[PDB]
Amino acid sequence: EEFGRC
Amino acid sequence: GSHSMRYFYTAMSRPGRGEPRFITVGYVDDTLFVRFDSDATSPRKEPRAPWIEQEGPEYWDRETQISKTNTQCYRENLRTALRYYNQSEAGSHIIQRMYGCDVGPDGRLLRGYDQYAYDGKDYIALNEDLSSWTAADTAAQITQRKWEAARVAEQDRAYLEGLCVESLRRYLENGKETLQRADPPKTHVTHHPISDHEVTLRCWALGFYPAEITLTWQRDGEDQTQDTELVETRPAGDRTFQKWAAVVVPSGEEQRYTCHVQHEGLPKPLTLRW
Amino acid sequence: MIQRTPKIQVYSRHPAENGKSNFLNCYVSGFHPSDIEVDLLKNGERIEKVEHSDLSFSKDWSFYLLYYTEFTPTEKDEYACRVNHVTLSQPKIVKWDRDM
Repeated sequence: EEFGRC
Repeated sequence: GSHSMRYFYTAMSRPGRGEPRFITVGYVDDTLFVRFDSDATSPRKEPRAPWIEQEGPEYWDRETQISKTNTQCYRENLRTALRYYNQSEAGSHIIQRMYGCDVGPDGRLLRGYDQYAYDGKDYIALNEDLSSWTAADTAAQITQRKWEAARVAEQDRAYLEGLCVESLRRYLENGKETLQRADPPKTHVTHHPISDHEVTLRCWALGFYPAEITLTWQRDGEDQTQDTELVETRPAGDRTFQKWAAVVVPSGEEQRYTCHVQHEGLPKPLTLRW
Repeated sequence: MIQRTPKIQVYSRHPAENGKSNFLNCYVSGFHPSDIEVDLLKNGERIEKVEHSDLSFSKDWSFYLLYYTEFTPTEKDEYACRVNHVTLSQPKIVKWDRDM
């Protein structure tokens, strides 16, 4: 699973 | 054994050819399991390994949203990078990101990564402490200041120690038949006379997974580092990898050469000869 | 801008056996930027419907792609991978050598 923070 | 999950973003601006393409590929070890491409007709996180397909629709919606949001974010990041480097909006530029986690056999975080490149050059990387950044230049230092202000390292660390390892642990379990199976190299030596005076001994490792392998030639038990043509480990397309190492050996001297294969699928390093 | 030219390996998924269905792979790697044109050639002619892996990159940020197609190698059929990239003044053609 990704870490969406951007 | 130890495992990695890595997401790789490539955001490629292409002025005059629409908005920057955003691609994400997710790997566990050397297994691509998820992809996203903003140029896909219907951009979505897509399964690329069977064991990720059992993730529910909420997973795919959330991951796709992450990637769509990332597409916008990385287009913004490309604009930002243009500013940071005083670059025109006419050129095509690439932001890459690799992030993710290595876990040990017990599934505990071995280390986290969150590193970024601009135009193929390291830009900023989360240090192994998951708390500080290494900025490659003064532009990346601007990013670093912003991310320190935004506690990005702390957010990364929370992800890397949490969701990263947790999801990777789940993937390793769901994909245990493959992700946790090392396929040893099928190894053999081929012999290719070059001339009357020389033959190529090519030591092949085929069908191995994961990609990590050590393929060396020794002459009289001495590593032939400078005299070995070592091709990059290459995907066979069936999940496995191939590699060969070739030495040019004087005619008749084949038995002085031994190929040595280290691979996690091999209980002990193999020694092969022509 | 610092650019990196593609390494190119042309090879089969399995040891070539004439008459045996196989996969012809063209692995392009080490290149940057990511834009790359890869054709698989059968006797100099572009093989159609060649599939490629999803854009990934190595630790040095250089990209790699696997272009691949099902092929049945024969003795006489020459296969090649034709790669164009911004770093290449003209397309690089690496012939498929079943021994490599």
